Amino acid sequence: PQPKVLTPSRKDVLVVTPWLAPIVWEGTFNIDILNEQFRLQNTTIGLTVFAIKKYVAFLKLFLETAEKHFMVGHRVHYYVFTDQPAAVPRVTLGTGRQLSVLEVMRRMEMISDFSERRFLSEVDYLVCVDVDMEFRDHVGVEILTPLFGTLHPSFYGSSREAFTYERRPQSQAYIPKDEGDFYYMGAFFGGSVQEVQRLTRACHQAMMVDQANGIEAVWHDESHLNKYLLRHKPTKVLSPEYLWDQQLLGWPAVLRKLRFTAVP
Amino acid sequence: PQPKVLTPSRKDVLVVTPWLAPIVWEGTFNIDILNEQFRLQNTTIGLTVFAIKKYVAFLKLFLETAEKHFMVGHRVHYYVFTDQPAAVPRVTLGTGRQLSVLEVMRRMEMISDFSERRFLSEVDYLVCVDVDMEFRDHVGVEILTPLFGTLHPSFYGSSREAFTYERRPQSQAYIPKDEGDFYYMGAFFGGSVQEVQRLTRACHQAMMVDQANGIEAVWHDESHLNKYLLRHKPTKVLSPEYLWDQQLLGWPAVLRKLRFTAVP
Ligand SMILES: O=c1ccn([C@@H]2O[C@H](COP(=O)(O)OP(=O)(O)O)[C@@H](O)[C@H]2O)c(=O)[nH]1
Ligand SMILES: O=c1ccn([C@@H]2O[C@H](COP(=O)(O)OP(=O)(O)O)[C@@H](O)[C@H]2O)c(=O)[nH]1
Repeated sequence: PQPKVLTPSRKDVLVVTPWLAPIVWEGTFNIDILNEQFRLQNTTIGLTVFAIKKYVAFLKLFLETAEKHFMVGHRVHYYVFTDQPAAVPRVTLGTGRQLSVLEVMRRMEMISDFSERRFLSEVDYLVCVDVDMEFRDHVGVEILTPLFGTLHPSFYGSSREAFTYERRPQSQAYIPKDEGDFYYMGAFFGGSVQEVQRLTRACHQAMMVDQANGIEAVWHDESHLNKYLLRHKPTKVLSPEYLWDQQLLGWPAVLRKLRFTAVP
Repeated sequence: PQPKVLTPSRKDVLVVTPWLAPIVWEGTFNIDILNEQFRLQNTTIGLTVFAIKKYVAFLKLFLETAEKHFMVGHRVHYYVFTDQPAAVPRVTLGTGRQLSVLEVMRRMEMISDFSERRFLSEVDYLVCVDVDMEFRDHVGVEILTPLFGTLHPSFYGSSREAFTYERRPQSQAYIPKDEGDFYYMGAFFGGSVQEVQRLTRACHQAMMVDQANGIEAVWHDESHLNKYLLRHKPTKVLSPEYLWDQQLLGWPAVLRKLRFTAVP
């Protein structure tokens, strides 16, 4: 179809940030056009996931649903970080899709180390998510951009003084009470390999300083992620369609699709 | 202020294309944030303008108004292409701003040649406009992106079969009747130096082929510009606030600012 300049793509939600980064909601994008632009570059997407201790139990559904909904038609490489390589279930993968097992403050440190490895040279973007989740609907190249965060589903409706940023000024994650654009969740972020290198390195180095000063930020790496994305603004922001909990929050009308949701 | 996820930045216009490029309207951007991000990189903007024959008469107002409204606070280098160097008026410039005179199918060919010169090595973005115009209001770094076009003020409300694309299939500028996103005007386009190299080279090479085949596209380089931007989609699109004619079109309510307008 033809975009119509005089008709809003959505009349109920903000679809662009004040720094002109798209906020990704159903009805904002034509997936056919995006798929073509990304296929033209033979894009490869790395997906990182941690499954430590009892969390290995979530991988089977996480992977099977990824195969149905995540970047289908594109090249995908899953990187599973685990303390149990033998517990990784053997999930059949579509063509162009691969999985590697990496045996293991941790997430940022580890992604930062892995992100700098030469075997990542084929990969174009990295997407970093929680494992206690399942895909229910399309998650595709509409998310891909140099740097993106995701709105925490519990705060997208909130004002900034209510955001659980780190408020102690001795913490590297410190954000003053009248500062802040959005509250991003540490459960889904990513960007090009270079931007994810920069982000995870910055968060890891900041946390190290906090540790050397006897402070642990209130929400741990998520606090440092919010500090980083305040100072280095994401080039796309994912709407809560991309990170949801239907048991705790239902299915409000503003969410036309629930794409990637908590497992009960 | 704080962006509010549940409140549209505009309820009367489309603010993002179906490929997630921002469409730049007043109320979509916080200029303070954009100015800071661009100052952090010490951005230099080149502005190209042609003033041939009687058109040299428009430079004095074009330049004086540019100095009031165009990229103020950033580094700017005007490139005036003229058959009359002595007719270039001597306009006083703000700090960080410079002007060069270049003595002269033409616009694309010439920008393409100039855009590949090494003396452009300081410049980060190129903006290419008509000279029979004046700035009335802010035109700033909100436009800057790898590739942008501007909606032709006469067609932003139209359907695509009404767009004056080149319709003969022997022309390189050929666009089929059920294809097309927008009709862009050849009076205001730009992007990073590299994307403007690519665009002007493509349009110039396409026109050369049309000439070698005894065809002139209906709207000349604007036809080839539309063909190029159909196949290589702009990363921002400027709303008609950025290219207007108040004598012919008035001041409709959807235009909250008239930034860059035709001289009567
Ligand atoms: O014992 C654990 C605790 C956490 N995690 C990983 O760290 C993420 C964050 O924990 P939860 O998912 O427990 O955190 P929120 O994402 O903080 O609910 C999980 O998704 C897993 O990917 C893990 O693998 N094993
Ligand atoms: O004799 C001419 C004709 C055109 N132009 C340049 O080419 C642009 C396009 O012409 P007009 O402005 O006459 O074209 P539209 O932009 O086609 O009205 C002008 O803005 C000038 O920048 C010029 O300098 N001298």
